Amino acid sequence: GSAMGEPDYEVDEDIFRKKRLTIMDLHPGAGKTKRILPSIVREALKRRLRTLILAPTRVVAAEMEEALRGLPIRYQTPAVKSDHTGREIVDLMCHATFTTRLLSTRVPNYNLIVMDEAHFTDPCSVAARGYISTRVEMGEAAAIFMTATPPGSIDPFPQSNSPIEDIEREIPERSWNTGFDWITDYQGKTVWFVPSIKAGNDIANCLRKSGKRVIQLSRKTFDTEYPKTKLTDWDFVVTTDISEMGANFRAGRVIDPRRCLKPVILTDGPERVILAGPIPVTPASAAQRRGRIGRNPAQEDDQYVFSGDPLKNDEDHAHWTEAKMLLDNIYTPEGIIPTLFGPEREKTQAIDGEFRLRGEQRKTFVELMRRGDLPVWLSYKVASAGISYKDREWCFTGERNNQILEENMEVEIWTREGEKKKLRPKWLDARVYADPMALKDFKEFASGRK
RNA sequence: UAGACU
Repeated sequence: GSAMGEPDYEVDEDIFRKKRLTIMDLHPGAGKTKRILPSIVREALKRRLRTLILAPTRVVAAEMEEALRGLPIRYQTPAVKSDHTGREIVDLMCHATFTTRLLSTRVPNYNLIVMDEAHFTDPCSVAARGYISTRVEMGEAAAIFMTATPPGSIDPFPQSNSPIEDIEREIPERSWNTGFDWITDYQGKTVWFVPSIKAGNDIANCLRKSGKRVIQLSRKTFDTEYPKTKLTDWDFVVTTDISEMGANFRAGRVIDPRRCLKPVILTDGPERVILAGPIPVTPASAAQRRGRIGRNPAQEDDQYVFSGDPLKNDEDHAHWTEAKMLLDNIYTPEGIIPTLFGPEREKTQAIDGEFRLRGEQRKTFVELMRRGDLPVWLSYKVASAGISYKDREWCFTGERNNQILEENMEVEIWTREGEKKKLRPKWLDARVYADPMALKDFKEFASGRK
């Protein structure tokens, strides 16, 4: 047994057996990260097991470090810097980090793999679960999957440590002069989920000129701003869903529009990726966002203010295909190509081994993602055409309609050899051109400068 | 979009 604070002294030996996948479905706030994880790790070390701990985001990574402080753990994430004598037997990294490692060889032969937030719909995370479950099935490892919302979750309002008041109200997606007093009149601390940084900035600036102390959180502001949510006093946290999971704010209210943009592979005509939306989030995401509050048993009157219903069907989301794209090029030390984790199979109808790439194309694929910063789909389309990483011709030889326009003007690229060409890529992926910043990156790619 | 890494 254990008290609420400390981790349990007793750990089930069942979970360490090779060929065993433990699924830990426990409601948000049940101490899964802060209690259960240290228990496993402690028992991992005494058992002397080569151990992998996986966190979806730097936010979760950081909440893990607090709970594991003082244990001989190797942190391979910019979120945590700590002293390490390279003889550790426990590694901790992010889901996407592990996957890209798998694609780039040779990875420690882990006896034990702990995947926290094992519902994460990120194509790399899905791909990781395929590898992990395949390692378990070969009797090469034991694994634990931890998540409050395991695949098949439908309940947007799970149980909490404290009563939650669920309120449906219209929520502004931009600035507002009037009409939304309840936002600013509320005396406590608010966590507000936003689908984008630009939207986040608009709302943040809006709240500031109302006298409110606002910290903005996103992939770009994490390092300097996250510690501020912990040790400092503030009124609002405006956040992208970098904070969707694991985050521990001392908050009283979540504001959740439950909307976001979604990459979708279109197969009506020539195949391409658009950014569909804004569309409702899945029940799992909503439950995670609501799960940020009602965590404190001492504090009984927390609130979750939301707009609209979730949408479970995300089968048109590109991540199911992209995961298969990644997984089809991941191999086990024995030579087996992994199969998707059970509950996530047949999310799209892809042939067995349809995305396998041979020799040099695989190299290029990986390089297009890691060096090129290109989405999985685009990276795959280019690589599988037999184009090498540095050959940017495909950025200019697309059909007439693939002409990229910015500010209603045809985008011109000045190449590394002084040539002027129109940005007209053979494959369209709205992720490299929709946001102005993303387009600049892609302009640099087309230039020959990435 | 969002995340992850160098």
